[PDB]
Amino acid sequence: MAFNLRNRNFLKLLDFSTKEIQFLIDLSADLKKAKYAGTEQKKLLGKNIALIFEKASTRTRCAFEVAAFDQGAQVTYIGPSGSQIGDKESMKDTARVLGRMYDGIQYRGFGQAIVEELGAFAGVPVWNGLTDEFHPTQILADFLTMLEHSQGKALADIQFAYLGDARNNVGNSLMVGAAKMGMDIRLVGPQAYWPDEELVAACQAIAKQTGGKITLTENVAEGVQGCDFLYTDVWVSMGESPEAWDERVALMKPYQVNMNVLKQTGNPNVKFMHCLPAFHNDETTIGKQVADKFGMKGLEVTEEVFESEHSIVFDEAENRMHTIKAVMVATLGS
Amino acid sequence: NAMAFNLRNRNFLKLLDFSTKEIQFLIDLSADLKKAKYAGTEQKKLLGKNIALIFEKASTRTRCAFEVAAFDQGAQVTYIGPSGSQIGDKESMKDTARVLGRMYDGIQYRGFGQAIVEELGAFAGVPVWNGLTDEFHPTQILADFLTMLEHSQGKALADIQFAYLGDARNNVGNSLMVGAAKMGMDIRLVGPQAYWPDEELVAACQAIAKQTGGKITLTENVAEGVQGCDFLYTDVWVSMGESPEAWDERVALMKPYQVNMNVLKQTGNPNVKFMHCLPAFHNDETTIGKQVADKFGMKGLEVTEEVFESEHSIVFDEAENRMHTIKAVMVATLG
Amino acid sequence: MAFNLRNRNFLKLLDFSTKEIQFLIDLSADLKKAKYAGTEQKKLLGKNIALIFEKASTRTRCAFEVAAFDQGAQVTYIGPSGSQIGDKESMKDTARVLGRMYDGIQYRGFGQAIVEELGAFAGVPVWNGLTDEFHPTQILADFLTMLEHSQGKALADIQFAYLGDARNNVGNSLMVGAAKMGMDIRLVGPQAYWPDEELVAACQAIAKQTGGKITLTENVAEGVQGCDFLYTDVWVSMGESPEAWDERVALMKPYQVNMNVLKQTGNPNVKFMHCLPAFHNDETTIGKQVADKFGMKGLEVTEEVFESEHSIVFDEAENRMHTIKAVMVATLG
Ligand SMILES: CCC[C@H](N)C(=O)O
Ligand SMILES: CCC[C@H](N)C(=O)O
Ligand SMILES: CCC[C@H](N)C(=O)O
Ligand SMILES: [Cl-]
Ligand SMILES: [Cl-]
Ligand SMILES: [Cl-]
Ligand SMILES: [Cl-]
Ligand SMILES: [Cl-]
Ligand SMILES: [Cl-]
Repeated sequence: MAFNLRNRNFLKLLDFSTKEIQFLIDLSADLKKAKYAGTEQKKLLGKNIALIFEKASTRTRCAFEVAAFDQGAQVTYIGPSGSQIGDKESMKDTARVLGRMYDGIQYRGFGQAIVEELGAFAGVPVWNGLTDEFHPTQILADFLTMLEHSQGKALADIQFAYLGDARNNVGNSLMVGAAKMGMDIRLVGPQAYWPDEELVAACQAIAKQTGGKITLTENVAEGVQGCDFLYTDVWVSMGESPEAWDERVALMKPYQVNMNVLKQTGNPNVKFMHCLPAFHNDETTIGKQVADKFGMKGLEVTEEVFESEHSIVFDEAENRMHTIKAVMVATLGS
Repeated sequence: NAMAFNLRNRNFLKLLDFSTKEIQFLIDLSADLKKAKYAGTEQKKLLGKNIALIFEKASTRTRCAFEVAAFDQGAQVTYIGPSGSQIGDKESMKDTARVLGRMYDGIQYRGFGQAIVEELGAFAGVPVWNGLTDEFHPTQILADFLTMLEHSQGKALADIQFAYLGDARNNVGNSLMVGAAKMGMDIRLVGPQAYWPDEELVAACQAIAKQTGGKITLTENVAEGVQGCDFLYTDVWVSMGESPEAWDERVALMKPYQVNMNVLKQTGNPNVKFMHCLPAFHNDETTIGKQVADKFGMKGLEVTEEVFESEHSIVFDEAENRMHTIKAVMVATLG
Repeated sequence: MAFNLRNRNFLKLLDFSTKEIQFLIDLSADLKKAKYAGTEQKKLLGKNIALIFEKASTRTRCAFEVAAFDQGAQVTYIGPSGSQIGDKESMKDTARVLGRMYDGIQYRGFGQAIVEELGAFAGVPVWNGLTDEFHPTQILADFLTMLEHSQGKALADIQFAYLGDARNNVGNSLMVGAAKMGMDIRLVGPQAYWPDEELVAACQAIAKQTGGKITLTENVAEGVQGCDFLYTDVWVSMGESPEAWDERVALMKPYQVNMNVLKQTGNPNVKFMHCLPAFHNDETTIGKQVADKFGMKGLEVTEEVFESEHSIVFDEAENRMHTIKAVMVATLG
């Protein structure tokens, strides 16, 4: 497997087989154990990595940096300003220049087309740290986390529901991943925000080969029944207009993950997941503005759920690093 | 070493969180690490550690000190600047703390209310170091006391007399007063009464000082405040984050507390040394300093160029010592 | 030259002799070989470098970072905001503080006077990563690249033309460098944008000693006749007001490097160079806005040229790193 991943880009899970994805998750677990044991071998010694961010990030950027450092690599962070990218230099040119100096490149930003163009022109591995359409490294971490908290199930045995805006990058990626791994995923939200028809048809085609199931529904009780995990994300994503809150809060509010939703699973051990950052109280400037305008306290999840014993969001966040490390080691390591 | 043991895994949020002997230990360790770097004998005690540096205010010395100290000790760093991350607009400090705590071995924070750094320190689960808040600037004062010891030819801190002039209730004034009380020093806070430190903080420091033999004097009178001082210290009259409307109201109030050569002469001490945490407004070579001094027809604000560039000024030794003392804090808490 | 380069600042090519510049070029080639062979020895192990940027950068910043990393050094990037520089703290004070903590300092920004002040006060080597007036590290990379693509010619044997805005940092530095190395350079552009007369005079004096030739001309046909390389750069530089485009497109467009200009060289082996970033199509926001407004496809260079077999811009861009490495190794190693 390892050999088959060296020099690969990591642009989207549609580009990877079931067994490649399982391999990456297994490698993540091995690297995690090694870091905890003090026995990590540095497979990226002497390698230099460029991290391009055109959107804000805490987890993803930090995960890249720490993963690189632990593995012996050095990093250059190219933030939303300070470089020539976009205003003064094309992505084809930036890809070719960075490919001359760096051993691998991460990109977070806007359209998937941009990352694909980087991936085609750079000549070194390119990794997608989030695009408007997909967020592949997040789902690797999510699946590692589900396996850790399931105590001996395979992925193909796990049932989970994603609530809210199912057509954002995280919803898209969860559906693709669930299909690839034979899981039972429910997307529970307003029909206007279900994923793109062609993406759903592609994933259903995949799911019929892997034994996976994909349910779209507006009905919370039906969607969440028997779930091991409940997942949600912000209702308006980076780059979108705040006028979207006016269009969406009324449609999404029934899909807020609150204690009643956990109770509707019927599963006393239900675990709550969120990719983060989350709006669960008034301790952010945006969350407070939205909550005040619409008369809410927490948006996609309440404080009571987010801070409960059912919440595994910080384990999930940690696993961003271990899984990003696995991607870099598989694609760039010795 | 008992001090070393009790310091492992601690935050460094404020000097009020450390004993007199712990603070002495950190100063002593700083001197050892300084000697080691100069001799080429420094051992890397932070090999494989990763540190996150959160900055919500600008910085040259503190940022650079944390980076170089980490680098020298074998650690790697992530700088998380005023924007580019999810902090504050999209993610709470409690959440940020817990996430960073999962990935990094230690975290620096520079920013606004002390309450924020305290929250980060409670929630992170790894050492959190305060690189400046509105209320306190603890790493600065470690550097200052190492510098005073290096320039005092064998005197202990408990033997040193010093005055801080100007805005005595800013972070550095607050911290100098706590540090002086801890270490048994004689400190005079010299400034307008409205800018004296909070009465509750003064009372806490007077209690600390009674057991160490320290002395705390608050006065508006410069000549009585500086008599006999080994060191004179000042800082800008308007601090980061305060409204810049304050310059109009404060320059004329604070101008009597400018450190100039007459003030040095009022000490009556030919060996007097001048200290400033930096950055300093001492001429027309900054945009802000030039605009505010020109408004009053002044050449320099809190300190003159004549004092700042004199043989009495030890500000660049003090600046260098920011690195060696931040190194001690990180080695003690994570080494 | 080894003894002579240790602890030096690298503020402008005017400060270096012909032999020192050739030594840096030769060292860059040796370091490039070592990285490609996997034999690179770390001569900056344990050194810490500060990188101050008051203007944007992709190549220069990345070059300094990768060069340092490869050589065992660590770096602090101090970007256009986040520090106390300028508004709160003087450059004399900044220099002195950074000199206490770091082993070397890079500066990219505005007036050359600022970098000179930093180099006078820091007490450690200071390197100019671009100023309004000069861009010395670029020209090292450019001359390394010419030597690689000239089939055994020496620099003193090479003829080249720079087209467009001759008084920008890159035009200035190419003229200085051409003078130092005995080259035949033509600066080809509108006379309002020819380099300062005092700098031209200084370069002519240098050229008299080295056998170099410096020509200023508005004539493209004559200017490019026989050249081995054609070089251009954007018509409006960082820190200039965007209103400059309206003045300069009409004056500069006859100096666009297009396939007809390459043809006018009479040289089937002519190669095209550009410091980058370049406006050669509509795939940047500034480039698209300006070109669309003026009915053009590409500004200083066309796509047809830039993506042609004659274009060596990515080799040149790579060479930014190997040449910055040499500057650091020579001055701090
Ligand atoms: C990690 C952030 C994911 C969110 N859907 C967004 O794109 O903002
Ligand atoms: C190091 C800066 C200290 C100053 N009192 C401020 O807070 O701006
Ligand atoms: C490397 C950029 C060169 C250009 N003359 C500028 O100053 O913008
Ligand atoms: Cl994906
Ligand atoms: Cl609830
Ligand atoms: Cl304090
Ligand atoms: Cl004076
Ligand atoms: Cl030059
Ligand atoms: Cl053409």
